[PDB]
Amino acid sequence: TWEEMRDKMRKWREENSRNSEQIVEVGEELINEYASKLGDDIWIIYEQVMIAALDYGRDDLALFCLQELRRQFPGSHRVKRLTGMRFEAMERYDDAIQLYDRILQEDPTNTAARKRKIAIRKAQGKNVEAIRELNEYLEQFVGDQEAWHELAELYINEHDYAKAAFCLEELMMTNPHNHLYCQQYAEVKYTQGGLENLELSRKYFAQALKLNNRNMRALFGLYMSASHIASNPKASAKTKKDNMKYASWAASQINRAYQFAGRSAAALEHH
Amino acid sequence: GEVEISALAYVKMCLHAARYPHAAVNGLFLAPCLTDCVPLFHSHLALSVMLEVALNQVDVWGAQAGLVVAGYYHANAAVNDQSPGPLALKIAGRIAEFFPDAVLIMLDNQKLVPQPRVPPVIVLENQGLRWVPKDKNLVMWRDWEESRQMVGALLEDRAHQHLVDFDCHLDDIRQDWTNQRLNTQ
Repeated sequence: TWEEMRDKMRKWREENSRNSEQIVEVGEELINEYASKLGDDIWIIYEQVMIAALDYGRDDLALFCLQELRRQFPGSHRVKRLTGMRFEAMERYDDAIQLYDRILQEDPTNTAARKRKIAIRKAQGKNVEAIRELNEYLEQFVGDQEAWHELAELYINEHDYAKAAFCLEELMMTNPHNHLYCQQYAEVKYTQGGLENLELSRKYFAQALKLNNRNMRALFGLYMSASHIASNPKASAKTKKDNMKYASWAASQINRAYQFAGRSAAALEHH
Repeated sequence: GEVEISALAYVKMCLHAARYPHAAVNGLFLAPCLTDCVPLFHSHLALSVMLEVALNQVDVWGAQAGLVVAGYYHANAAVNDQSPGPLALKIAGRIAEFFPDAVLIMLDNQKLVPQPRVPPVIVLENQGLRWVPKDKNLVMWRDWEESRQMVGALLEDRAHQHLVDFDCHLDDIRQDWTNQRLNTQ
């Protein structure tokens, strides 16, 4: 047992390293020349090597590690995860969907598997199927906030802004002090466009900003919504004049943000 | 007519798509010949407010550097799809309003890490409200061979993880979306 090698694999797992080259290099050496010595760490190392082998293009090695793990832990959720990772890396997307489907059959609220199915459907260009599947899920598990957020993003990608806005309303109603959902709701309403949507967008950009005074996206949105309102003929002179005030307030806040940023960046470059 | 894509523009575009694999990414090309590149977004590309902010910042940054926004690049998330969706056409069409000869570049972000023999890109031009692919003979490269190898070596050095797009800049406005650490030279 070369301690230098076994412990390097430990700290790489503990620190979640991305050096797939070195992990394959030391791990393969450990599997082939020191397996009798690895004792309790053998199966994690097998799993570590498989993952890095997939990313480094050593599918011979990945398959060997996978077959050994399947033999030691038959039926296990974690080997399924690795099997799914391998199918994805080989772009065997249909086989991957089949695997993630029976994980979610055993655990409908499995977040990792649902998240993998969504990524696969985007790779497949089947965003529309992904939207239908997320809807079916949310009808039965309406409490799943992260799944509402995933659906919001799918609708934005498909340019279905009213449906995305509806999804973000669930997130705002369950997280009324979360600045991000207010900000994204505002961006969606701004994109839907029109004066009424623009006034709405200004207000939620203002709420996001009040919820987190350092959200640059909220600050720019407030400026941009307010400036368009102030130039829209449909608006009252009361609404216009009020938004001109919002916009040069936002503009000076923007003006100040960049100066503090620029002064901070020069204290950083001067070590 | 002809368009010459510079090494720097191609590299930064590739580094962008490589920092966010499996995601759609987009960006802009600048020209005084596509000489530079501003990586834009890697998420929620179809929302218009920060895109509006980005277009204005790069316009005036360009105007002071003697450059104009001359193109737009876009990598689809779908792996078999290199064809411009409605968002790509909308943005490219708007850019052609201020620059009639603007180019729309579809990037195959699946053919990056092993840099292919031929550029993994389709260049389209504006032909009366429609975007149509350019005759391949009209697309020129400033040392294509050298641009291939530097992307390979820089990806090997994890350089793409130092690449800043406008999304990154919005998270933290001290980040330089001009990427002035263009130490590729």
